[PDB]
Amino acid sequence: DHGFLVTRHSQTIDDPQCPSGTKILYHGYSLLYVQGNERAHGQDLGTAGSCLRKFSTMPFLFCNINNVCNFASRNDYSYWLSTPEPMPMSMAPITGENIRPFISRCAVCEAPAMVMAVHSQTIQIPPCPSGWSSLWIGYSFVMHTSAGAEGSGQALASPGSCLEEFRSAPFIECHGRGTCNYYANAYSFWLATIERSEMFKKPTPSTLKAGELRTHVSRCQVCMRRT
Amino acid sequence: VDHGFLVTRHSQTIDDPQCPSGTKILYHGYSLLYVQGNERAHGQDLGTAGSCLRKFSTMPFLFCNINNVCNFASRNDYSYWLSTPEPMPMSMAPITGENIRPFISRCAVCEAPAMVMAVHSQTIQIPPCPSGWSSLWIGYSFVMHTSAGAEGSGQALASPGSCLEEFRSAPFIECHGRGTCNYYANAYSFWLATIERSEMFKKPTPSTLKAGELRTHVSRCQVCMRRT
Amino acid sequence: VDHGFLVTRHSQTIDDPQCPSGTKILYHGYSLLYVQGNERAHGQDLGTAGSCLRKFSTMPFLFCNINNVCNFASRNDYSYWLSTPEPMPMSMAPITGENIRPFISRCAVCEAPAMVMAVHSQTIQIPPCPSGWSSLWIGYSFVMHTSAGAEGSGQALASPGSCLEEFRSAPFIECHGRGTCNYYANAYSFWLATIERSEMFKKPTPSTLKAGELRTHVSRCQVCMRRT
Amino acid sequence: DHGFLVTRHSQTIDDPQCPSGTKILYHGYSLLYVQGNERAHGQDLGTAGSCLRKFSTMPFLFCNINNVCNFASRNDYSYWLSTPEPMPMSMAPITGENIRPFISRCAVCEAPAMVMAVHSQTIQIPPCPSGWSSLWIGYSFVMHTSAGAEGSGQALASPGSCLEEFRSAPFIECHGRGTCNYYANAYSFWLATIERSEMFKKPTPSTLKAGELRTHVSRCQVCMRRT
Amino acid sequence: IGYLLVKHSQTDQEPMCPVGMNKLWSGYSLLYFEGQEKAHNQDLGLAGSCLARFSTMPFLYCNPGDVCYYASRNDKSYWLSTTAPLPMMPVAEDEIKPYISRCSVCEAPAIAIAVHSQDVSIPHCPAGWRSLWIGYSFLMHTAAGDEGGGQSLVSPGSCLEDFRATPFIECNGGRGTCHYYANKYSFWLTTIPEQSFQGSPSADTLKAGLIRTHISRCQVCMKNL
Amino acid sequence: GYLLVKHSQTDQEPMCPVGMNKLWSGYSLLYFEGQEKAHNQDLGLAGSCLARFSTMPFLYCNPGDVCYYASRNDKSYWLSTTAPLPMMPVAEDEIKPYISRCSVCEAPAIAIAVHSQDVSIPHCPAGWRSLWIGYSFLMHTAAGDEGGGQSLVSPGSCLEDFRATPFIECNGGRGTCHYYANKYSFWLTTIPEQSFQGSPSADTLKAGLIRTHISRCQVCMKNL
Repeated sequence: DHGFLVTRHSQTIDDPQCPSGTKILYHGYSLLYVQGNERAHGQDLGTAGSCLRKFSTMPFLFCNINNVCNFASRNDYSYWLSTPEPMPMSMAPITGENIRPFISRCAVCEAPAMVMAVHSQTIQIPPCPSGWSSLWIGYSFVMHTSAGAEGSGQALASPGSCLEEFRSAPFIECHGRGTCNYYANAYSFWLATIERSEMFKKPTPSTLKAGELRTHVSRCQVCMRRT
Repeated sequence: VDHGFLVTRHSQTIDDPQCPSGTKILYHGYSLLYVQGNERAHGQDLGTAGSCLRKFSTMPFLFCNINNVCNFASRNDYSYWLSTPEPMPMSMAPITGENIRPFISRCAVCEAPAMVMAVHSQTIQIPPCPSGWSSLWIGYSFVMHTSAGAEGSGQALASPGSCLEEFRSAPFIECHGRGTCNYYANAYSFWLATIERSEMFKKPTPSTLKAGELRTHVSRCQVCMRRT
Repeated sequence: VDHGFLVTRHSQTIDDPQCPSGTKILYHGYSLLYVQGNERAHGQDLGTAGSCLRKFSTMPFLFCNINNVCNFASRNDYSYWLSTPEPMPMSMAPITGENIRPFISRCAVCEAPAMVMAVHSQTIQIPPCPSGWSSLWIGYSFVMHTSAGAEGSGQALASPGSCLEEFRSAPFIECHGRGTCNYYANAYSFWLATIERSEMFKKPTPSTLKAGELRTHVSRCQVCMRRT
Repeated sequence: DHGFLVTRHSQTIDDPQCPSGTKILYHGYSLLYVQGNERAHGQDLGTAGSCLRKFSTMPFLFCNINNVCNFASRNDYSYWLSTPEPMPMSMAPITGENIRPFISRCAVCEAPAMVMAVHSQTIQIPPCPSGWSSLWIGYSFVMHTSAGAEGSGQALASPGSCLEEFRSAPFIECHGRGTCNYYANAYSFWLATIERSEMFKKPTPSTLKAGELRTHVSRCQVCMRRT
Repeated sequence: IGYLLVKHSQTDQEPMCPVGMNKLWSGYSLLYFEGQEKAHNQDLGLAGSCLARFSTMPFLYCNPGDVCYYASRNDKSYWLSTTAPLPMMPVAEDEIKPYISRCSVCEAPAIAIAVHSQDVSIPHCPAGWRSLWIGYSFLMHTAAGDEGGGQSLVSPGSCLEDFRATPFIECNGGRGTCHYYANKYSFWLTTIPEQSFQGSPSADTLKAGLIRTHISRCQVCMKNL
Repeated sequence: GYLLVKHSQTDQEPMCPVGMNKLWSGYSLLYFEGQEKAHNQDLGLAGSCLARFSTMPFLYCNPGDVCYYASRNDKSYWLSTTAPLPMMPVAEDEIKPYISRCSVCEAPAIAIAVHSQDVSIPHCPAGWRSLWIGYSFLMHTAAGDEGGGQSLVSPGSCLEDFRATPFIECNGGRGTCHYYANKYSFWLTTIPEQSFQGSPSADTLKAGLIRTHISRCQVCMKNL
């Protein structure tokens, strides 16, 4: 074991279990990205950087050239993978302890070998490469945008691009003020399913609704090299 | 004692590139450079398997909102792919459908027995691999790129993705959700330049290069893998 | 003693709006809000004739480069137009061709004998016109908007363009060079809010409004012209 | 004895003459826009702000919170309407006195009444509105982008949106270090010609080359109210 | 006929309109709003830049789903500043007042324009126009991100009577606080020694006391009838 | 062949840990800005250690077969030394003392960074040893809204020396570098709560009262 890590996100309030063959290092909250001074910076979901031991709507501060730092006084953001918790009927911002049920949990685990994701770009599960075994299957998550159309994405070779639960709204937006909410411009981008005959043909536009979303999203598998 | 190291190679042609000696082929695909959704670019490092997709499409993704509605090829988004030597049509108008096939580069995802990295010389000379490391391929130091809206992405300088085997002033093509692809005047490719040690801390000497002399200021690189 | 003052009015319907009393009609057109080319938005103040074009098109512009090549509808650009009350199709999919017609607002460019301006109340009450000025129309305080890529533009607060006669949560529609138009979840319209004098220097009280109560916090305005 | 201003750009090294019925106030150089700290800010070509008495590749400076200002030390830009002067065969940046032949001249004139532009969106000249007379005719110039895809545009009701000479490359890019040049990403956007039958029809894409550009660009007329 | 002359005091006192010009209203000097991290500016020379009622969050926004949010996200407002010494920490509610410039919108008989010398000398008003005030050539500004805006050089808004390295303040919409952050920049036209064409500019750093001599001057002029 | 990258934050190249062979030393590259678009190098990866410095280490080309080197308005950003900030831009040789140096070391196992989000130093996981302790460096911004950030599991997010302005900006064509007022460094905060923080209490921290509010980290390497 040369020090390989695998990060998993439950997308629920419950800690996820480490996949077969790996050992738990720690559990935390699923950080998707932050936005400071209007610049988004993400933490790849397949890396430990997306799993923070402590949650905060404003987990960072900034410092200037006069050697003065400011904490939460401005208008910065933090974004976290969320749970199935329904968005409040009032649709008003969520604060304090009421935020907890909306934040996804994660586990960082030590693995005996390298891990990677493969995507089928079809409704079927792509097989793990020659010599690699399955850790989990999911849906191909590519990138996202939210406030100011800023955002970040996942490395398609990383387990972070393979979420186990498809969610039309996989993340929640939080502000330094201490509020969090789901906003209409919170966009999640997923790889689409493509038939062999559609590759070199004009894509056929489609607008999908509740009940027919998940079936048009590329599937993926997270695999670990056998040793 | 194989831990699962991976190296992705791009042919920059319509033929599949071979995995380099000492490595094992896992699968092949099409060379994805980056995508742009809702005007934001998100790239895939060319040295990783994420830049090698099994299926091509001018619109390889869709987007969804909190209202449980997803839209596919129903706005104004982009996909960018490494391209081949295929010349731009004389009309210079967008390419569509089957006509796109000749333009898209292929890639191979290969498993290496040891860690793989790129080294750059910052000169026109090929940098040697570190002592104890063997050569997978040599190329040109490719670091970042921009296109529509000056959006783009880049490569990690120690990733094999920063070492393109074939220098091209236009190494990638721009495609749109509507099904078109083309080369545009603002598709800029950035490469590490040749820097003389004596001039490291001197004001750079500006240089304008034209066809035939483009590579005279492009840094070279070699992709290497640890022996045994 | 007419110096050439102009005021543009938008019906926000498919019928031409009438020039307000005291003004003379010059011509009519379609309500252009802004365009986005190479990912950059450029708007036209709704109070000016620039927001009133004689011809509609999902792609009203083309672009040219230093190589003497121009491209029309050959990339991924946008046009935005004030819209009508026409409901979004049940499919919620992009509208094309003739089906777009019912969605585009009309406008009138009118000549006024004197200077025309908008005044805002910052309350739910209609602000009175300055002493010596007469009323052209009343409306809601529309200040800016954003859509794709969070790009957009806005209105000058003393321009008649900042005073829309019909409040709409989606006052504009997004069109693309490929010929499609649609409403998107991130098409945001910003309005001046109601502010109580006593609360000017107090932390604002957050408010979430739903259908039926949207205008409860929208500032009102009146467009006025100097009586001569 | 009211006075309104009308600004005209020769798009050549020669000062333009004031249109009929207006009087000269001053001549200058045609500033299109500036870009400071990566933000573009234009001066509408129909306003005096686009006519500067003095030319400089860096006509401004910036100041910080420590009450310290910096002049030309960073990487800011200035853009100017240009002349027909051919871009140097070397394609290398132009400096110092060699820049002059590339900069368009302008005139700011006092007019007896308001001025405006009308656009036909056809190859024919749109007539001046009822009660207004012609000052000049041109081509419908809408917006532009250059370095970093930043740019600015013109008010379509303003004379600035009606350039008398169509130019595929109507402006040149200059830097604080003192260099100017034409770059491949310098894009000019013009209103296109639209037939009545094409308005509510999918636009027909076209790529136009030398000799067929000007004929696909909307025409315009700058008019002044009669008094 | 109705021309509107707008004046910003750059102090916490509303400016008095010139005699004969009725004051339509007075307010607070609004520079720009930032919604969804996109700046939308008001021309300082136009009446829209003089908002009667201040608020750290003077606007709200809605989307096509028929939902509007007031002060329920992370937006901001920027205002022209007074010449008051800069605070060390953000100011809240009533402590904001002394930092917001005031303005007045005056009904004028003729149009007002600004002229710039790009020289240490004061530029002359054109023949037949009288001076209303003299100032410094204020061109543009940037703050959070690459957002900001700028003034029209023919607009009185580009001619500020008082030069200030940080002429505006940032208000956090939801917190109801305002402050001056280190990333704020003001841009001004420079004075150019040459008669009309400057050579490669010579880079320089100007410190307190050696600044104003390098800032272009301007005059706001109004047509004499 | 794991590569351990170390940035000294001084003008001296760092020494590789015992047993690790040095592949090369260079200058601490944070990011390039071409066409006002930042492209960053992860400080924990070897690409952030460039053997040869230059205010303009790259060039660009377009499809018309034209390439321009130092012929426009691009920039480069480098990790800074802990040297006092200059009052005016520095040129050519005067730049040297401001550029952090780095070394790329061939390591036997992978290195990771762990963060406490607390004043306390976080433990390396069981079976991993500490290579160094530092402060949680998260992201940065400079000109415009451009900038970048570090991966929190990468050693690049753990700087041994906290610096309010940890990097410098170099004007490609002028061959000068300087620290401008719009530069910002962002760091993970220390959170008093055990794991879930309530509405954050805004604060302004001045010299001497800062470091106590910056999250700490350790860079750890798997023991073989």
